[PDB]
Amino acid sequence: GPLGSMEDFVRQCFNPMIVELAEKAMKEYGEDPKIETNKFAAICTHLEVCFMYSDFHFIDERGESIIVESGDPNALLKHRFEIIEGRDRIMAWTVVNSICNTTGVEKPKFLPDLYDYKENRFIEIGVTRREVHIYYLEKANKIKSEKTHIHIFSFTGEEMATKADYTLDEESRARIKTRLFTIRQEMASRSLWDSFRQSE
Ligand SMILES: O=c1[nH]cc(Br)cc1O
Ligand SMILES: O=c1[nH]cc(Br)cc1O
Ligand SMILES: O=c1[nH]cc(Br)cc1O
Ligand SMILES: [Mn+2]
Ligand SMILES: [Mn+2]
Ligand SMILES: [Mn+2]
Ligand SMILES: [Mn+2]
Repeated sequence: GPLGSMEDFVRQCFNPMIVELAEKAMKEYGEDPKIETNKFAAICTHLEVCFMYSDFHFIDERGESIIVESGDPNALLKHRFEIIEGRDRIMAWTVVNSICNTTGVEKPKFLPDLYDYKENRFIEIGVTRREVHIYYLEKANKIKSEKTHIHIFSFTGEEMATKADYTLDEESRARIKTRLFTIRQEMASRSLWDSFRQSE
């Protein structure tokens, strides 16, 4: 088949909000999305997974975690997760500091992806085109904050999480895995996958 451009793929297959946040992040770190294109797709993918991990998860009036998949959550519901990824540096640390000095949870050395108000911990999300165990160890060795929970997804459906604690129900994680499989399949139709996989 014809070889498509990763640029076209990203713009067609991700929400404009996600694409814009990804471009802003790459700029901040001095990478050009029109040149590091496999990286731009990876950043979008990771951001989307962070959002999906958060979606539909609330804390109810009794303080219990619940799932609301309709469009309207009753006004008394609280989002279960704080999303750190996607924010610029200053705002991201502002949010982390607020959580920390409030909940008593200790300050991570690197910006994590999420904070879980049910489990009372930061989460680092990872999305890998390689074996989940290898990537898990890489993340763990990088942060070693060792209060930060790590949850790794691969494009082929494997997961690895700290202490075999997967935080979410199967259905939620299935949504994420389905999305990753969709991304892989579409890239493959455009002959973009092989190179995207090998670039990590
Ligand atoms: O948190 C980030 N680190 C590095 C890159 Br490139 C993009 C991010 O959002
Ligand atoms: O937290 C992350 N930020 C950006 C990238 Br690319 C990967 C991450 O795990
Ligand atoms: O995730 C990010 N979003 C925006 C900026 Br600027 C930097 C990030 O790491
Ligand atoms: Mn809301
Ligand atoms: Mn970021
Ligand atoms: Mn992050
Ligand atoms: Mn991450």
